[PDB]
Amino acid sequence: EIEDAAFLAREKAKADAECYTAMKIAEANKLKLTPEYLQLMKYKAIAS
Amino acid sequence: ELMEAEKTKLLIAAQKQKVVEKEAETERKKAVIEAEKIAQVAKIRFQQKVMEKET
Repeated sequence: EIEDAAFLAREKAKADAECYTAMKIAEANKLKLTPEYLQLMKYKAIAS
Repeated sequence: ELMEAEKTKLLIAAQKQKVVEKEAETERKKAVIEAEKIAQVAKIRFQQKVMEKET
């Protein structure tokens, strides 16, 4: 029971930490993901 | 003569029986006390483990 109490709260922190990062990546994506950058990544994805 | 020796040898066994029974009972009591000791020690260890997990 103690371990369940500890683990459940641990996963809330992980969910919050990932949720905050995702919104921050979402905010950056608006400026980063321009047509030119998308084309550049398109052509870089096949170099290997 | 050997026939009569066997007659008394029966009597010796009738008392060695009680001696062996008492020794076995003593061993039983010692083992039970040891088991109770282990039980109490385990109880203390489990309390310590619960405190461990709270911390």
